[PDB]
Amino acid sequence: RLRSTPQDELHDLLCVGFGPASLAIAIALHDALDPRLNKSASNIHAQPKICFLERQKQFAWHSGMLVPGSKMQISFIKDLATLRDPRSSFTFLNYLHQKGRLIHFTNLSTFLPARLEFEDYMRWCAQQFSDVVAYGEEVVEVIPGKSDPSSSVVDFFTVRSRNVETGEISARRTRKVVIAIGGTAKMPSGLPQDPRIIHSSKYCTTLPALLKDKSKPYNIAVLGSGQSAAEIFHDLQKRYPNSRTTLIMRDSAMRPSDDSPFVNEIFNPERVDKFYSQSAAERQRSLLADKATNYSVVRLELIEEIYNDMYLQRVKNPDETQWQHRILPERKITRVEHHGPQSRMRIHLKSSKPESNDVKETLEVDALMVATGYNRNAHERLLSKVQHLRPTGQDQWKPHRDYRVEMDPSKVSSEAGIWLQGCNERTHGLSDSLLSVLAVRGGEMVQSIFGEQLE
Amino acid sequence: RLRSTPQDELHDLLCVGFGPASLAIAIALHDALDPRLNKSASNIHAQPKICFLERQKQFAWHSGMLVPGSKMQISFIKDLATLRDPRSSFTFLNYLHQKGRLIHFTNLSTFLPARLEFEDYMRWCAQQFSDVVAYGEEVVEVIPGKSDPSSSVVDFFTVRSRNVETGEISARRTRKVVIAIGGTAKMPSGLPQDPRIIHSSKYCTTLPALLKDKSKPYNIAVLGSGQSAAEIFHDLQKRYPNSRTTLIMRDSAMRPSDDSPFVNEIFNPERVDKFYSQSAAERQRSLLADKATNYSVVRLELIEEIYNDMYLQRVKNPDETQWQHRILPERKITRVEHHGPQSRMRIHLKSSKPKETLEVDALMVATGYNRNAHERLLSKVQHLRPTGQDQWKPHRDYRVEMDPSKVSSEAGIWLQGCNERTHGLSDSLLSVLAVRGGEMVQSIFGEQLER
Amino acid sequence: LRSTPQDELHDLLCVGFGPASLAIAIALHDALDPRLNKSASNIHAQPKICFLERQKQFAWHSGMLVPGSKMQISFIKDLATLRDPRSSFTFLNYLHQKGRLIHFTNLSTFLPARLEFEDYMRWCAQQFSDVVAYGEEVVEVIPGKSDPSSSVVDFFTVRSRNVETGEISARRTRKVVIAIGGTAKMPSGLPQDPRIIHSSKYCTTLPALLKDKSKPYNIAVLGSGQSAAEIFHDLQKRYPNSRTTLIMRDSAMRPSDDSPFVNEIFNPERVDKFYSQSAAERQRSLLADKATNYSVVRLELIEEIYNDMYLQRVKNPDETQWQHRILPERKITRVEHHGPQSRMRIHLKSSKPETLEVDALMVATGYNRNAHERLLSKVQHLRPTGQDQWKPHRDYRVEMDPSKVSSEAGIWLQGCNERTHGLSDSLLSVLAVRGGEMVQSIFGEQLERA
Amino acid sequence: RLRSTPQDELHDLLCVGFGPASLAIAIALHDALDPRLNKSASNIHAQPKICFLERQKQFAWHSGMLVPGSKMQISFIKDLATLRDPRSSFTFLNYLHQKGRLIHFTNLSTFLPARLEFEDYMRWCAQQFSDVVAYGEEVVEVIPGKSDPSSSVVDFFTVRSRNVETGEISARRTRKVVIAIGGTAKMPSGLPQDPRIIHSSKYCTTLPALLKDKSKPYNIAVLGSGQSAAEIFHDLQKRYPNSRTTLIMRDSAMRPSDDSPFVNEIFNPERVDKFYSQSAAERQRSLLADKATNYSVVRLELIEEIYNDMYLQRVKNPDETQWQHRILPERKITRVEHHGPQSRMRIHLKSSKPETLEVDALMVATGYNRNAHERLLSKVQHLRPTGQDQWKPHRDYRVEMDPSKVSSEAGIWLQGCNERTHGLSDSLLSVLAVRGGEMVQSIFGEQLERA
Ligand SMILES: Cc1cc2c(cc1C)N(C[C@H](O)[C@H](O)[C@H](O)COP(=O)(O)OP(=O)(O)OC[C@H]1O[C@@H](n3cnc4c(N)ncnc43)[C@H](O)[C@@H]1O)c1[nH]c(=O)[nH]c(=O)c1N2
Ligand SMILES: Cc1cc2c(cc1C)N(C[C@H](O)[C@H](O)[C@H](O)COP(=O)(O)OP(=O)(O)OC[C@H]1O[C@@H](n3cnc4c(N)ncnc43)[C@H](O)[C@@H]1O)c1[nH]c(=O)[nH]c(=O)c1N2
Ligand SMILES: Cc1cc2c(cc1C)N(C[C@H](O)[C@H](O)[C@H](O)COP(=O)(O)OP(=O)(O)OC[C@H]1O[C@@H](n3cnc4c(N)ncnc43)[C@H](O)[C@@H]1O)c1[nH]c(=O)[nH]c(=O)c1N2
Ligand SMILES: Cc1cc2c(cc1C)N(C[C@H](O)[C@H](O)[C@H](O)COP(=O)(O)OP(=O)(O)OC[C@H]1O[C@@H](n3cnc4c(N)ncnc43)[C@H](O)[C@@H]1O)c1[nH]c(=O)[nH]c(=O)c1N2
Ligand SMILES: NCCC[C@H](N)C(=O)O
Ligand SMILES: NCCC[C@H](N)C(=O)O
Ligand SMILES: NCCC[C@H](N)C(=O)O
Repeated sequence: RLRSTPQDELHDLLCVGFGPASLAIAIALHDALDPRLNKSASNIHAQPKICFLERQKQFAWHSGMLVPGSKMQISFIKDLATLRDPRSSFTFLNYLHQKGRLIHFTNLSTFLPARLEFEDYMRWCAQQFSDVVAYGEEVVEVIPGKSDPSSSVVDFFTVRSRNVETGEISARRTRKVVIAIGGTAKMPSGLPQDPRIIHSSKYCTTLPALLKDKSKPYNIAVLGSGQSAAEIFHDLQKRYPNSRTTLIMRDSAMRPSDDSPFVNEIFNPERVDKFYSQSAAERQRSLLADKATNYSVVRLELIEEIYNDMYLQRVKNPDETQWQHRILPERKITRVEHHGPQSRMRIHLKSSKPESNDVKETLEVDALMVATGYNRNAHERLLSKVQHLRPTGQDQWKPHRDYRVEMDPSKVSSEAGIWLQGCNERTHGLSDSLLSVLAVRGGEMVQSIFGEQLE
Repeated sequence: RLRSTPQDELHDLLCVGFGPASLAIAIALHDALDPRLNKSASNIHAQPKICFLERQKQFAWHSGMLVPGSKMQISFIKDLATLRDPRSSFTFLNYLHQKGRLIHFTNLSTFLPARLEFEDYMRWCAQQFSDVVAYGEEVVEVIPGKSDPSSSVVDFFTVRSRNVETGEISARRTRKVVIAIGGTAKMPSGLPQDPRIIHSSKYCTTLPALLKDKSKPYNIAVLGSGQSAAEIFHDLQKRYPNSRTTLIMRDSAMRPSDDSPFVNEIFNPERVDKFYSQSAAERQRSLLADKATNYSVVRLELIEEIYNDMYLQRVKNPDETQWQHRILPERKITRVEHHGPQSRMRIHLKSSKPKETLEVDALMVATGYNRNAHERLLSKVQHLRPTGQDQWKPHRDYRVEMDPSKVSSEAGIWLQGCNERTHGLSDSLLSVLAVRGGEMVQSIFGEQLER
Repeated sequence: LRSTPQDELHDLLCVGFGPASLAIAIALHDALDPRLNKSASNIHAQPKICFLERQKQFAWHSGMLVPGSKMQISFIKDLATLRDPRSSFTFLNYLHQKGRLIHFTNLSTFLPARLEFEDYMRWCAQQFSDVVAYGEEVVEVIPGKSDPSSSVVDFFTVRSRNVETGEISARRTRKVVIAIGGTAKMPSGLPQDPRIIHSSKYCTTLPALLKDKSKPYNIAVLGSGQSAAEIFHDLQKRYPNSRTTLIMRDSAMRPSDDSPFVNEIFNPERVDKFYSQSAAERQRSLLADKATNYSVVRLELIEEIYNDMYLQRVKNPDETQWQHRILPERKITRVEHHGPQSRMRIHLKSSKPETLEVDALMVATGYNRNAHERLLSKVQHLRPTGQDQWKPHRDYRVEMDPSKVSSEAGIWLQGCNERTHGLSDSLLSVLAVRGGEMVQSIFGEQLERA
Repeated sequence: RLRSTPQDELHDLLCVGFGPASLAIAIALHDALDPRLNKSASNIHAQPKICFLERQKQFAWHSGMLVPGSKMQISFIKDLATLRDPRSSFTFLNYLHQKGRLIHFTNLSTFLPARLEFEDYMRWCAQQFSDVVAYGEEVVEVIPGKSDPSSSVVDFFTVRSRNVETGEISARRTRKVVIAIGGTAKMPSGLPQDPRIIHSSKYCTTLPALLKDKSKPYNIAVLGSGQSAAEIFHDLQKRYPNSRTTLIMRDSAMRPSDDSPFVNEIFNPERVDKFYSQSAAERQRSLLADKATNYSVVRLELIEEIYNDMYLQRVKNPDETQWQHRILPERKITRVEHHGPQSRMRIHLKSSKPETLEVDALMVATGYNRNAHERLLSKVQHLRPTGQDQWKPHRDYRVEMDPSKVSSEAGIWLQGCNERTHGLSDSLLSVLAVRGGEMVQSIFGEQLERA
C-alpha cells in the first residue's frame, strides 16, 4: 500500500519509468514505513506524496526478449528486497510462497529462474503499487518551476507526459525527480531504417508480425555475439523450423560470461562506495578489466548448446557452406540494399579486420535482427530544458554518490533536485544497470530522498 | 523473546530435547505471537507456559560428525521457517544478513551449506530461546499426574530429569509433553563393547582421544556404506595420512542418494496428509520403493571423490591388495577378538551372501540409528493407552492415542521425529520441520491462542 | 573379409547384423590383421563366414532415433577399443576418417548423439558388405547329417525368407550365431489397433498416423523408463498444440545409476565372476542393480521434463488444466477402440495392489529377448535330455548332447544371456571384448591350423 | 625400436631436450617407419641417424609442480599421437590398455587425467626410445661446421653438452638441429636472489627441503594469480596445516580460464596455417584477444574451491584480517629485506594501481620465458639473414638462414617458442601429435622418400 496524491498537488517525488529500479524504490519506501519492519516508523503518520509514470500499458520486463526458455543471468537472492531485508514481503521466496509454488521451485534446484517467472514476481510486486503508478504515460520533458515567477531560483519541476493512446499532454509538479528509464536500443550508425531491420529488444513483439508463416523458409540474419544475439539465433531455429539463419559477428567467437566468485564481488552492494571514490582513470581501467562480466558475453551453457547444434549439422554434412544454420565470424556489414518491391534485403559482408584481394559475401534475408546492445543517454533529452541549471561549465550531468545530479546552488533550491538511476556505470560500477544492487540502492534512495522528511 | 515459566509452576507444554525438531516448534510459537507475522496476535496477552529440556550443555547438531568439509544433504530453503513463512526472522537468509554474510554466500552458488555453517545458523536461532531451555538435563521418565488422586483421570504429567553434571533429579509438571529426542546409535548385535569400537556418532569426539598421534600408521576399519561411512572413510585418509584404512560393507558398492526432482516430492510438506492416510501395507511398500532417497546412500559427488582416490592408488600400484586404503565389499563381521593387552583387535570377515581377518587399532561403526528411545522414556504412562496396543500410535497431528477414560482431554503426549512409518520418509529429517512446527503450535496451543 | 559362395559349407553363419554380430565381424577382421596380431602373417585361409540381416541396410533402433537423444554409455565402450585401441574400427578413428575428431574433442562429452553413434556403426558395417546379405529374415534352423551311416548332426541349414521377394534361401554351416536382439514387449491386457504403437516403431509409424503436426491431438504414453521419457518429451516438440499424458504405474521417473562403483558390474572382466555365481545369487544381483538399466531415465532428461512441468505451473497453478500431464501410479484397465470415433478411450485405475480420449497411445513397455527359442525349435531335440531351456556355457556356446551333435558343430547365443552372464549382455558394454572371445571360441583352432 | 647412432658419427638430426615436444617427434618418426601405419614403410631399410639430449636424468614432466591432485588442463584426446593417427600404439587409450587400466579410467568419466598419470603415460612412451636419448646431458652451445676445406658454407653443426654427473664436455655432429627446451622460470626483476625466494617450477622439490617441519606455523607468501599460484596457495594450506599463507596478486581477482567450445578452436591443429599467414599486427591482436585461454587464469573449479575455503574462514570469524589464510589483491612487492640473521624476510607492499609481511618463504608463481634458445644459438646467429635481430621460423619451424652461408642440406628448427608466429597452441600439448608428424616430413621427408 501507498496512497495516491491528487495529480494536481505538489509531489515530493515523481519517478520516470516503472521498471525494476523504480519498483525497488517503491518497495523500499513501503518497507521504511512499515513499523513491523522498522521500529521507528511507529511514530510516523504522514506518507510522502509519491508518483510513478510508466510508458508501457502495464508493468513488463523486456517483453520483446521473452524468448521461450531464457533464464535470468543473476541469482534470485539479488531480487528487489532480500539483500536489503530478507524479512520483506517482496522477496522472490515470499512471492513463491504466495503463489503456492515454493516447494516446487525448491525441487528445481536452480538459482536462475526463467525470465518469464522473474517477470511474474516483479509484476506481482508492482501490482501492489497500482494506486501510485500511472501507466500509458510517456514523459517527454522536465521544465523548471518557480513558485514566484519573479524569483531567480527554481524550487520545483514540472514533468510533462503524453498519453500513449490519446496523445494528451499532462503536467505534474514535484519537488524531486528520479529518472529511471533504462536503456535505448543502440543500432550501428551505418544501417538503414527499414521494417525488416529490428533491434533485439523488439524481437518477440514485432518479428512475428513481419514473418507471419512459422513454416516458411525464411532467411534470417542476426547481428552481434552477446547474450541477446545468442538467444535470438538459438530461438529462431526452433521458432521457424524450415528457416536458414545466419549469425554475423565482428569478433571471432562467442565468449563466455564471467561470474566466478572473486570476480563477481565487484557487483556487491558495498563495493559501490569504493568504486565511486576512485579516479576516472581507475574506474575506466576497472570497467575494461571486468568487461566479460556483462557486455558481449553469453552464458556458457548456451554457448555449449549452440556449438552442439552446429556439431550435429557437421555430422550430417561435412561441408559447412551447406548447413541450414551458419555462423559467420569476423565479418561486418558494409551495405544493406533495401529499396524495391522485393521481400528480401541484400546484405554485403566484408572482413571486420581493421581497414589497416579481400572478399565480399552477400546474403539475401527476409529480416535482420540487430542484437547490438543499448545506450543509456536518453535522460539528456528528457532533462534538456533544465540543463541550464547545472554548474557553470558542465557539459554532462554529474551524479554524486547518492545519485543526485550536481546543480548550481544559486539556481536551484536545496529542497529540489533530480536523481539518476541505471545510467551511472561510469561513476558507480558495473552493477548500476543490473538487478545486482537494486534492493540496497532503493533503501539508500529512500534515505537520500525522504530521510530528513521521515525523521 | 519468549519469557520463562517458574520451574515449579504447571506448564502448558514441556518438550524433551532441543534439536531442530523442538527448535522448529519454539520458532513457530514465536512466529505465531509476532504481530508482524500475524495481525491476529496483536490482541494476545498471555504467552503460553513453555519449557524445553536438553541433555547437551549447549545447542549442537551431531557435533561428533562435524567432519571437515561435510555438507548438508538438503536445500537451505528447507530451513526451520521459510517453507512456513519466508518473512520469518528465523530464516537462513536473514541469519546470513544479520551475520553480514548474505552477499558472500550468494557468490558460493550452492543450495548445500557446510554442516558447520548450518549448525551455527540453528545455534543462532536457539540462542533467542535461552530463557525457556534448560541445558544439561537428561529426561529419565514421564510419570502420570492426577490433580485429584480420588479420581481415575490423568490430567497432567510429571517429567523427571537428571542433571548431567550433578546427577540431581528434577521434576517438572506439565499438561502436554512433546518427545523430540532424535535417534540412538544402532550397533550390530554381534559386536562386543570396547573403547576401540566407536559408532559414527562419536567420531569427532572420541576417536582423536583414542588415536592421539596423527602420524602413526594406524589400521582403521569402517563398517557400513551410507553417508556416515563414506564421510568417515574419506576423512580418515586426510586426518591420519599414514594410516591404512579399510571400508567394510555388506553391499557390493556405495550407491548414490536420490534427490531427482519428481522422486524428491515425497518430502513435500503437503505429502504428509496423503502418506498418513495410506494403509500399513502401502506405507511400507512406498518407503521400500523410495529407500535410495535417504538410507544407505552417498551423495554422488562424494562417491566420485572416493573412487578417484582409489583410481590414483591403482595408477601407483596395479595390485589392489597392496593399496594403503581399501574397500572390501560383500563382507560381514563374524567375530571381533578384543580381550588382551595388545593394542589391536582382530576382525574376522565372512561373505555377506546368504578366511579373512584384519588387525585394527579402531573400528568405526557407521551402521545408522534407531528411533524408539521414547518407549523407555514413556514406560510409566504405557497403561494409559487403549487396551491392546503394544506400541504408541500417533494421529496425523502427532498426538499419541490414549484411553479417553483414563486421560483428560486437556492433557496429552506428542511424538516428533520417530514417526517415519506413519508419516513418511520426511519425518526424521529437516524436510518438513518448518511447516510441521507450525502445525504443532496449532494442535497444542490453537485453542489457547484463539481464546 | 571376402564372401563365400552361397551354396558352400560355411564355417560360421550369423543371424542378425546389429551391433552384436558387427562386433564379431570387426573382431574377426582384427584377428586376421598382421598389424594387430603378429601371428596372422602366416594365415592365408579366411574362415567361410556369412551374416543374414532382416533390415535392408544397417540401422540401430531407427524407430527411436528421437531428435536430440544421446548415448547411454561412454564412447570408450565402442565396438573395438576395450579389446584393441589400435583397431581401425574405434570411434576415434571413425571421427578421424570423417575429419571430425578435433571438433568432437571440443564437444567435451562421453555421450554422442544416437544419430552419430549409429553413423559410426554404419561406417563399420559398410566395410563388411561382401559377407552381409541384407533383407533376409531367417525363419528356421534345421539339423544336417553329412554321413548317411551316422545319426550325428554335424552341420546346420539356415533358411531365410527374402523380405522383398519372398524367395526362401538355404545356407549350410557348421556353426551358428543367433544375435537377433529383442522383440517389442506389449502389456498382455492391451488390444491391437493401428493407433496403439510400441516405442520401437515410434519414429516410423506414428507420423503416418498423425500427419498434421499442428493438430491438437491427445497422445498418451505408457511407461516410465528411458523410452517413455524420450517420447513424452519429444511429442511436446513434435506436436506443439498437442495434449500429451504420461501414464506410469510407478510413482515417479527415477534416475539411471552409472556412479563409478555401481557401474563396475559392466566391466568385461566381471563376466567370469558373474557367470560362475549360483542361479539364486545371479538373480539377487540382477535385482539389486536394476537401476543401472531397466525402468530408469537419465537424470538430465528428468530435470528437463520437470522444468517444463514447472513452467506450466507458473502459468497455471491447477495441474488438471495443463497441456501436458503425468498421471503416476496408474494402470490401463480397458481400451475402447471398436467404433468410428477417431479417438480411443483409455480406462485408468490405480496401480496399488478416470478416462482419456486419445488419438494414439505410445506403448513404451520395453523388450523381450527370447525369439531365439522359436528359431531353434527344429534343433531343440539336440539339447541335453531334461533341459527345458537353452543353456549357454561361459563362452556362449549352447549345451548340446555330445552323442547327438558332432563337436565340430554348434550354436552360440548373443544378447539374450543376461540371466547367466550379467546386465552387460544386451548392451554395448562388453561387445568389443566379447567380439574377441567369440572369434577365439568359434575360430581359434581353425586359425591356428591355418 | 629406433636404434642408436654412434656418438661420433655425423647425425641426420639432433634434438635438444626430451620433453613432450621432442617426444612427439620421436613418436612420429617411429610411426612413419611402421609399415602397419604407413604402407610405404615396408620399402625402408634405412633408419635416420637421430639423437636426443635431455638434461634431466630420466624423463620427467614438470616434476617440481606435481602438486597432489593437480589435473591436466587439456583433453586426453590431445595426447601425443591420437590427433595424427588414433591407430598409433602411442595413444593415451592404448597406454591405459597396456597398463590394464582402460575400463577403470572409463568409470572416472573425465577428459582431464591427473598430471601424475599423464606424466606416467609419457614416461611409458619415452621408455621405447631409450636407445636414442642421452640423459644427464645439458647442451651449452651450437657451433657451425664446415666440412669442405677453404669453403665459406656451413653444412653441419656441432652440439656440445656437459655431463650432469661428471662435468665432461661431449661433442656431437649433425646436419640438422631441433631446439625444444620449453620455458625458463620468469622472476620479477626487482626481487633479490635468496634461498627463501623460490620459483613455482621448483615448489615440490625445494620448498620441503627449506621448510622441513610440516606442522610449524610458517608464514608462506605466494606471488601471482595464474594457475601455478592457485595450485600452490591451495596446496600450502593442506601441506602446512598450521601455516599462515598469503596470496599476493596485482590483479583484483583470480580469473577463470576459457576453453568454451567456439573460443577453443584456436587450438585446433589446422588453425596453425590460418594463424601463420596472418599479418604481424593481426597476430598480436588475436593473441591479445584470446589471452584468457592460457595466461594468468585459473581453472574455474579450482577458483571455486579456494573461494569456499575462504568463505568457511568468514563463517568462523567475520574479520578478514584475523584469518589464517588471506588473499591480498591489487598489491605489488616494492622491497624485500632479506640480508639478516633472522629466519624471516620482510616483504613491503604497495598498491598495484599506477603494509609489511614477515614470511619464512615466498613462492614466486610468475610464469615463464621462452627465449633461452637465443643464448644456445648465439654462435650461429651470424648465419641469420642480414638485419635480423631475432630467429624467424618458417611455417614448418625451420629458422631462416642466409642461403649463401648455410648449405640447404643443413638447418636448425625451433619447437615451443614460436607463439608469436604460430598461435597460442605452440607451447602446449595442443598440436604436438600433428606437429611431430609435420616435423618428420619437414626434416626426413626427402630422406624417407629416397629410402
Ligand atoms: C533482455 C534483457 C534481459 C536482462 C537484462 C537486460 C535485457 C535487455 N538485464 C539488465 C536490465 O537493465 C535490468 O534487468 C533491469 O531492466 C533494469 O531496470 P531499469 O528499471 O534501470 O531498466 P528498465 O529498461 O527495466 O526499466 C525502465 C522503464 O522505464 C520505462 N520508460 C522509458 N522511457 C520512459 C518515459 N519517457 N516515460 C515513462 N516511462 C519510460 C520503460 O518502459 C521501462 O519500463 C538483467 N540484469 C540482471 O542483473 N540480471 C538479469 O537476468 C538481466 N536480464
Ligand atoms: C551426521 C548427521 C547429519 C544429518 C542428519 C543425521 C546425522 C546423523 N540428518 C537427519 C537428522 O535427524 C536431522 O537433521 C535432525 O537432527 C532432526 O532433529 P531431531 O530434533 O528430530 O533430533 P536430533 O538428533 O537433532 O536432536 C534431538 C535432541 O534431543 C536430545 N535428547 C535425546 N534424548 C534426551 C533426553 N533423554 N533428555 C534431554 N534431551 C535429549 C539430544 O541431545 C538432541 O539434541 C539430516 N536431515 C536433513 O533433512 N538434512 C541433513 O543435511 C541431515 N544431516
Ligand atoms: C532406443 C534404444 C537405444 C539403446 C539401446 C536399446 C534401444 C531400444 N541399447 C541396448 C541395445 O540392445 C544395444 O545397444 C544393441 O542394440 C544390442 O545389439 P544386438 O545386435 O544384440 O541387437 P539389435 O536389436 O541391435 O540387433 C539385432 C539385429 O537382428 C536383426 N534380426 C532380428 N531377427 C532377425 C531374423 N529373424 N533374421 C535376420 N535378422 C534378424 C534385427 O534386424 C537387428 O538388426 C543401448 N545399450 C548401450 O550399452 N548403450 C546405449 O546408448 C543403448 N541405446
Ligand atoms: C606446471 C605446468 C603444467 C602444464 C604446463 C606447464 C607447466 C609449467 N603445460 C605447458 C607446457 O609447456 C607443455 O605441457 C609442455 O611441457 C611443453 O613441452 P616442451 O617439450 O616444448 O617443453 P618442456 O619444459 O616440457 O620440455 C623441455 C625439455 O628440455 C629440457 N632442456 C631444457 N634445456 C636443456 C638443455 N640446455 N639441454 C638439455 N635439455 C634441456 C628440459 O629438461 C625439458 O625436459 C601444459 N600444456 C597443455 O597443453 N596441457 C597441460 O595440462 C599443461 N600442464
Ligand atoms: N537425506 C536428505 C533428504 C532431504 C530431502 N531430499 C528433501 O529434499 O527434503
Ligand atoms: N543402459 C546403459 C548402461 C551402460 C552402462 N552404464 C555401462 O557403462 O556399460
Ligand atoms: N593451457 C591449456 C590450454 C589447452 C587448450 N585449451 C586446448 O584445448 O588445446
